[PDB]
Amino acid sequence: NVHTFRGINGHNSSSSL
Repeated sequence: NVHTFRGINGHNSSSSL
């Protein structure tokens, strides 16, 4: 979920093509 789980590491590699 958006409110509880942030996602620092997940966005740093998935959003980087």
